[PDB]
Amino acid sequence: TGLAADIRWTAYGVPHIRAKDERGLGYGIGYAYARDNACLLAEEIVTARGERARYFGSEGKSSAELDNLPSDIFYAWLNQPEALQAFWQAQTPAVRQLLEGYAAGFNRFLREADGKTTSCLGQPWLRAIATDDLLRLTRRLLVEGGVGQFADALVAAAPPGAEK
Amino acid sequence: SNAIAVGSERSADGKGMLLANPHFPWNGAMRFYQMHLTIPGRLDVMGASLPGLPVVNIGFSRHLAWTHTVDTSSHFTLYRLALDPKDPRRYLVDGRSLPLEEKSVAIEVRGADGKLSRVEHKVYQSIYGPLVVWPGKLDWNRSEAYALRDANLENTRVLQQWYSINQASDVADLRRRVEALQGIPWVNTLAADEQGNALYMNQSVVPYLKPELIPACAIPQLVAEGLPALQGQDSRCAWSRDPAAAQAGITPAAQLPVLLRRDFVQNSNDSAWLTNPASPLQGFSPLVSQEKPIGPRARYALSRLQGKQPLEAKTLEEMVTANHVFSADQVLPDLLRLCRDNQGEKSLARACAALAQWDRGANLDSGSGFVYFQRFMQRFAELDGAWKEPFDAQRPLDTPQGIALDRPQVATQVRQALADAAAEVEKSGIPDGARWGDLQVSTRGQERIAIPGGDGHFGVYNAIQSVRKGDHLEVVGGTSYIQLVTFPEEGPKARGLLAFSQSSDPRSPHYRDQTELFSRQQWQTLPFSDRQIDADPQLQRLSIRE
Ligand SMILES: CCCCCCCC(=O)O
Repeated sequence: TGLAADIRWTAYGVPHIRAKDERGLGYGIGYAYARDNACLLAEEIVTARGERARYFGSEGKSSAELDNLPSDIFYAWLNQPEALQAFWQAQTPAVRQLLEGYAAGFNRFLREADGKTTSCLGQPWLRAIATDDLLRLTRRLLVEGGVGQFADALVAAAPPGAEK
Repeated sequence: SNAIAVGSERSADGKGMLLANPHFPWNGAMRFYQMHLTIPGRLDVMGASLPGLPVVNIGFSRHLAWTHTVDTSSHFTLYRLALDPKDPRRYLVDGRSLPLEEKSVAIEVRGADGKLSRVEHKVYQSIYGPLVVWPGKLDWNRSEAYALRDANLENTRVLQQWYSINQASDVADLRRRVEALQGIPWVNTLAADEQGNALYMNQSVVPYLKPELIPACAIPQLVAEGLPALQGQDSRCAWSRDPAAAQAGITPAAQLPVLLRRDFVQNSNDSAWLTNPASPLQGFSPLVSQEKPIGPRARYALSRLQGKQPLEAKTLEEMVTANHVFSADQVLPDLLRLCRDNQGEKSLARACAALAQWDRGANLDSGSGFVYFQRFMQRFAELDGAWKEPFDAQRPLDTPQGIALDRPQVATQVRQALADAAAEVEKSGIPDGARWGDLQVSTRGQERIAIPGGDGHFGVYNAIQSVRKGDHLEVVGGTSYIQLVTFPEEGPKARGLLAFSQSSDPRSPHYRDQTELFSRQQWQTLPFSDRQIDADPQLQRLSIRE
């Protein structure tokens, strides 16, 4: 609570969010974004939580074109609870407030959504989000310049057997 | 991605100007989204953000515009491990055998029957990070294995960094804010401000190794191929510590490239070196920036930017909307000569006619010459010593150039490459008279929209990456958020588009509206002031609380 935002949209659905603080600003951003892109964010959060195979089976791929099960192993490893906790503890109060607001605004849209702009209405993976989910997305972006480019290679790393 | 910042010495108005042309995915977790954020009195910034991140990534404010491009710096290092000769799950550091750590993760998998099964997977880790296997290149055998240390795993500053950038007043303030926090993971930053400063920074999170350590700590075979790789059996090859760095083991801000100018700076994903050739950036760590041949996009930009004439907004816009295939400048004159030398060869007739008629563009109406040229270039790239003038470090803007047709073996191989390219084009399903916009499209529901631009590897500034799907090339990435910002007295004047539109959802009214505009190359005002916003006849407003 204490979450409030004023949103204006100009041509082509560009939002202009005004708020008195970061929590309200995040609230407006999460709500406006969800109106346009709820399905996208839910799918990418499933990916960053390492839950693709749970919803979609091992036959599918992520939007990064990695197989679901290797992608899940990689993100389960990347986004372990200890790592998320340490990341959160290092965030400034302003950043924490932006993220808390964003999750609440996205979730507000989901509570009210009737399918007008949301094609995945009713899917089991379209779920309320948590600030931890936004940290999972942040960490996924962080490693795009490093270990994320070696995700398949990390999953493939197994010690030698008895071979010649 | 491309970026050009123009300063007071080259802009027509004597103030700053910025062209932002990031090349990013059209789908997924890196799909840009436009927004304007305001906390009255202390924050007012507009641009585009990435999914789930409540900050503007590329944007502008009252006196400043900035953008980013992917850099050539290393943001990780591989470590080659020497394994314990008695145990391949142990590795040696200074001759001492250490055990690998094991971290198991468990994943639920939905089966054929619809039920969940649990899969457990072991991730092996060294003191550097997890082990990685690239079959036939980075193996884990009984002698060696590779671990990967990613510098951004410890970068907890990334969100704070962009929130700070969003609050930056001018170029000097932006530089202070970035150098102070060092939270940028893997991009360059270019910016311009109202007073006419143009800034380039290669200020990101980069593993630090003191210069005296590099010759012995590098893996010679891998660094030769551009892979950051170090000797993991020697404790002296640990990332160096410097108290001035924001994070243990990263390069201090003072050692990373910065160029502040009043004429221009540019980057198209090459190193810092030729950001502005009047002041080359040299002498950095090989992990940071190297003097390598520049790509055709940077060569194109420098060809348009060098000289003394003022640059207007329209000039920068037209660098994007021209869809000029700059790589054709390097080879098409000699290709046409080869064509004339082989008049009456049936295997070359259609290709040579298509190439001669071609506008050297990737416009919607560009002829099939572009397709012949692309298939030829993919084959030319595999030829040995076919350049008439190879890369010359003393002439990096104009080399390589031309085909060495005077060399018989090259002439034979080039002609064969063109015959082979022609055979491939003619095999595929291309109706005669069809144009580039007939082939390259973005699907929107049951419909398609023709998309101008072409691959950045062919020197098209408006870079578009596509993949074959059925009868068409489907756009998957490239030009995304465009912003062109100038600074007239009344407030920032910004123009651009989000090529793939605000919404990824087919149901949305904003699923293809800007994509129709992008097809027609009709950029629009990005409204920022209350006056601009209130003038929009489509204006809607909602206030929400809980
Ligand atoms: C940390 C993400 C920064 C992304 C900005 C865009 C860079 C580019 O256009 O290549």
